[PDB]
Amino acid sequence: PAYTNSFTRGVYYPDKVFRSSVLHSTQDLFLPFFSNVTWFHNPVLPFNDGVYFASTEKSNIIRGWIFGTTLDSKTQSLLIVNNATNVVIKVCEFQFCNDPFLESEFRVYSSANNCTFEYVSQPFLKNLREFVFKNIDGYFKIYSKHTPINLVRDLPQGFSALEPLVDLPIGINITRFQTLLALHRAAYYVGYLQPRTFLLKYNENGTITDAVDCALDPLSETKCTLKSFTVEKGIYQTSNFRVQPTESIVRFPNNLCP
Amino acid sequence: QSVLTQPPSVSAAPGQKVAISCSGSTSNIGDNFVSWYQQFPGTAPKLLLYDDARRPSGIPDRFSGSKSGTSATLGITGLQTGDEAVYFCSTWDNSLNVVLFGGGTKLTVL
Amino acid sequence: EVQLVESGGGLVQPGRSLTLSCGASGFTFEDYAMHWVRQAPGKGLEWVSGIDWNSGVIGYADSVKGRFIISRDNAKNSLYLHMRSLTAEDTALYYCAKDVYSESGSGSYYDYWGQGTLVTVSS
Amino acid sequence: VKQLSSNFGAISSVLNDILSRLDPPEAEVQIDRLITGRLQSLQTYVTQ
Amino acid sequence: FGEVFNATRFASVYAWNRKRISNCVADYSVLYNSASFSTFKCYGVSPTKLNDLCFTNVYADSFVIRGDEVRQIAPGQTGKIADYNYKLPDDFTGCVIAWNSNNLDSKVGGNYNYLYRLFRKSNLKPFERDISTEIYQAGSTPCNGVEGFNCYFPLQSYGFQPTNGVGYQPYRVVVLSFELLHAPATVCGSTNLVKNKCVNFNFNGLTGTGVLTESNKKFLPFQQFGRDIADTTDAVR
Ligand SMILES: *[C@@H]1O[C@H](CO)[C@@H](O)[C@H](O)[C@H]1NC(C)=O
Ligand SMILES: *[C@@H]1O[C@H](CO)[C@@H](O)[C@H](O)[C@H]1NC(C)=O
Ligand SMILES: *[C@@H]1O[C@H](CO)[C@@H](O)[C@H](O)[C@H]1NC(C)=O
Ligand SMILES: *[C@@H]1O[C@H](CO)[C@@H](O)[C@H](O)[C@H]1NC(C)=O
Repeated sequence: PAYTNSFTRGVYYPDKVFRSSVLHSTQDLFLPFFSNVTWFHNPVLPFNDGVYFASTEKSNIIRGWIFGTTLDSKTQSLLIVNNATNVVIKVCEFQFCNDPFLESEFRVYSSANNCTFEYVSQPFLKNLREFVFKNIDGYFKIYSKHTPINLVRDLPQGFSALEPLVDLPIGINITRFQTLLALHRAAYYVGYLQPRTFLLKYNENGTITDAVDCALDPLSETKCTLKSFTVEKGIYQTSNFRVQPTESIVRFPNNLCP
Repeated sequence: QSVLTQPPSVSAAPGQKVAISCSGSTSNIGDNFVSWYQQFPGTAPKLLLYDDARRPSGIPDRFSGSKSGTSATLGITGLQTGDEAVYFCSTWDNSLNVVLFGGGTKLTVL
Repeated sequence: EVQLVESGGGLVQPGRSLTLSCGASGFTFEDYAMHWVRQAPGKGLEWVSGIDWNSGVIGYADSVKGRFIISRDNAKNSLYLHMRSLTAEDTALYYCAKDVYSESGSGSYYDYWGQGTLVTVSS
Repeated sequence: VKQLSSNFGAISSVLNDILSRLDPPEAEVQIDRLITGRLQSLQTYVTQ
Repeated sequence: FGEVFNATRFASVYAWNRKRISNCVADYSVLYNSASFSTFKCYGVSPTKLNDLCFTNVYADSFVIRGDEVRQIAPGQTGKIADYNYKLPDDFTGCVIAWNSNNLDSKVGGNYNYLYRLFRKSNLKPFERDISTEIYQAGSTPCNGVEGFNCYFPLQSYGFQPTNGVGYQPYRVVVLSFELLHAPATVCGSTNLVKNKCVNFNFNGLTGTGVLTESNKKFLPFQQFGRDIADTTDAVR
């Protein structure tokens, strides 16, 4: 449904470490370069180990997300809501409605039991808003960046690194995903993270200014093996090529006991 | 056991100020502020005054009154038709260790 | 908005027992203390029982002491009053009361009142 | 330098953590594995 | 924890409730150095160990138990009150705190505030709140009236007069339950800084030996420590 191309977007800061003028190669769940991102403009999407959620301008409509294995009172579900003033995160057992949105609010669920977490902070969200949600070993993480953009027909061709915001120790399973809107009496792209190897470039101030994905094409893999961004003329041995077994046959020779 | 004392019934014409008096022992009214409840007949009681003069959201500014000593006074101004109700003053007693509820005053308009 | 559902109130014989259940919605049940108030028709309001955040019994009306038991479950968001040795004096309308102060020691007022259920005690 | 952060078979690549959370009878084998790995790496460096 | 300890009223043993403690630091050491509690027993837990090592999902249980029958409410111990009111798992990793409540929980008139279940059909499972309002029936003797065949009523008011003996006098006892769970959050409980000297340092998870000097490198507000080529830490915030 109206797929688009993510031109080198969705690169976040893998760790809280200062590196200056160091080309470091990290192995982590990143969004592959030049991939297909669905252009929605509210289905229940799968999580699949991560999501690169964005927003064209959103004109203050995109106002939260819902995370839950079952979206019912049977199991706990995570809930991030923006009330236009503060971010509100709850992990209570909610019975989420089929069409939750946002004056008409509080209709998103009916039952709120077995509350385990509560958190209020400054609000997360013309204007390009980007987000990465990931759940590694029960520590739910949220990265973001809010850069002003024009020509907002589709994702721009530029590089911008996502500084971490919050590291929630929720510890629950996350398998389904759906955003929230503010119905009144404008689009959000979605990408998916996969295990990839990058070659991050840090400047003198510790900000990532460029990166190359070490699976996109042979030139990028060559840059990653050399650990550089410029490669001189020559022939470089990059990887290995091995054919894989297919069928695993077993053969034995053709006097049963009475 | 101390009992909060209220006049049985009060009748006033619309636009006439209404004074309701709650009488209590020093241990009950003196320690904690009285709370006034306006109950329309056949309906569940609704809090009218919290902590004496202070009014909870949804209570008209014309409702007023001041508690002096062991006596709590409720003052109603700009009285209108349909404001008729039974008023109860409630103050917990430290000495009795039980909540005390007033007999009630029957406000009405003819 | 806080809604206080009322149930378990019905005509009962004098030498019998009856349990009253209050349903709490629109607010955290554990955070706010819950109280029982009864009012017989044509009579002034009478406080019956009180409980707090820790579910410790604040007390009982002297007339109902030793015949009435109060208990609440924070997880179920519900409070139950057990009445024994019911009498004609006991017959009244029991309204759930929501108390802003958990200790209820001072400056404690009832933010919301339940619609109430009618206990009738007769032979 | 960069081959000082390799397990070589031990539970951890740092001596302090192994010494802290293991019984001295039991950390002996892990320390010995690290000794062997680091000695082999330094021998290869010196030889080349 | 102090607010729970300084509660105006304590829950009855039949109405005992579990209070969840999480998302806040807990100073276990303050309880010991206070020494304001008549009794304090740590089963499977050492006071120094509790400070250094912590378990998530701390649970606080509040109930009033006579000093004489306080012993019955122990892990691996069976008592009339323990069997039908509060049950503790034998493999309990928790500390129980008991102090006299005669000053406020004892009344000359007497208190119907505290009640106990004398009779129950079966012994309660560990950490099971008792909820059996109905009188003994068993279909052998069933009716609102009391046959007297071991029927009566399970709940009886406790008597706590000042004249009563110290064992009879009410004691406030809280049970703390410590368990290890999958959820990452844990409730766990700091010298000065010496610059231009060889010292051992223990920054927040980063340990090593070296000389600390004020730096010109400015980190991004989310970056804790710095590194360099070959990945040897050479900066810290
Ligand atoms: C995106 O999808 C189109 C068809 O839906 C496909 O032709 C294209 O190769 C896809 N892009 C990538 C990077 O796989
Ligand atoms: C509440 O959640 C905890 C942990 O998820 C679980 O052990 C407990 O049984 C739940 N209780 C209810 C009433 O849902
Ligand atoms: C996630 O789902 C798996 C699959 O059954 C289950 O084993 C695990 O306990 C779940 N984790 C949580 C935190 O619910
Ligand atoms: C790095 O920091 C300097 C500090 O003056 C500032 O100009 C800017 O943020 C960055 N400059 C360059 C050249 O990277």
